[PDB]
Amino acid sequence: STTPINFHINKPFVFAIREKSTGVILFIGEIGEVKE
Amino acid sequence: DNAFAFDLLQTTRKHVTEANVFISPLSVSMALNMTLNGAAGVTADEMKTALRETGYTMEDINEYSHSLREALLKVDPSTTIGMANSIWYKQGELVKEPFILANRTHYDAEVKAVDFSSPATLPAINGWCAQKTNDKITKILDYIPGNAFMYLINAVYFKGIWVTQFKKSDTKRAPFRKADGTTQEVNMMAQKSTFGYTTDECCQYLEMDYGNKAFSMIVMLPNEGQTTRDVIEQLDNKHWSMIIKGIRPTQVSLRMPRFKTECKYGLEKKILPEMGMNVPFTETADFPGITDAAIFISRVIHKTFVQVDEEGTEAAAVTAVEMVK
Repeated sequence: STTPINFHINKPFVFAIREKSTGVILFIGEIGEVKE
Repeated sequence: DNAFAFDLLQTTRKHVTEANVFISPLSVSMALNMTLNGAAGVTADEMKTALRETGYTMEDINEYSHSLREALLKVDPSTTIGMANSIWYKQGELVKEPFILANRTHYDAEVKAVDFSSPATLPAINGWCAQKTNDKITKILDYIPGNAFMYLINAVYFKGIWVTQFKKSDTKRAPFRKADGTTQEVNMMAQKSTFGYTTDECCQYLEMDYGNKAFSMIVMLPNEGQTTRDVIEQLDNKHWSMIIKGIRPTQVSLRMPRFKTECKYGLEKKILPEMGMNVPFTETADFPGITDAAIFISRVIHKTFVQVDEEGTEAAAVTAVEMVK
């Protein structure tokens, strides 16, 4: 119903993979260049 | 308490020059905590300092590590999680049983006495890494030095499927502005869904769940003119808590690149010394819990892999602590 927010990842970003019950960060990093 | 994760990220980012950084603080702390069970005196104190574990006993660190591994392995059967540990030591050397038994008990360590001169030993170790990472990290070592004594190796593996997957038919070629200012063409995935979202003065934040929502990815996207270096330098438990508690379900039109990155670090060179671990990398190190022989840490090798795509994310890390005479 609500108008969507644009979240366009077209530039460097930081990201993390976490688990909620422990709160632990399993992985974390920064992407400055996209590779395949 | 994710202070070690943020301090390791900040210190790694300061000492490496590559555009991408990708680490598993969980893997590094598990391999170093196995090693810490054998350290005495200042060797142990400096390792606790670098791990942000000062003020905790080994009993509490080991019990926490064990309970954490147990929780992560069973919280979501719809996500694949691996947490494996192994110890490889020089055949004919005496390694103390209390140290082996502590690491078998709290880290489920697989302990092997090996001939480091055998042509079979490097492929046995590297094959173990491949087995514990779905063949995403196939080698942790290229060589074994002649004075090798022991390897303590952790492998973390993750394969999650997005709660709301992208359709590959919606992926389009689009520009991505690199950190060095040049633009490249990428495969830009797209979907419109309900996601966790929040903002602050610097950035936009998104939370993308996997499986039964126990695990998720947090994305921090700096606003125009803002930088990831500033995000990294400002991250700490307080800022992380502000992000997590601020997340609200929001309708979002997401554009995300399909991306992969593989990183390799020698954490002994600059990163762990800056975090406070100095004596363990020298001949003055003391590991009487492991052996009567004078040993020290020569390398802390950390390798990682991540692939994000329309289905989800596959990530792996291996950390090997190399001890030598």
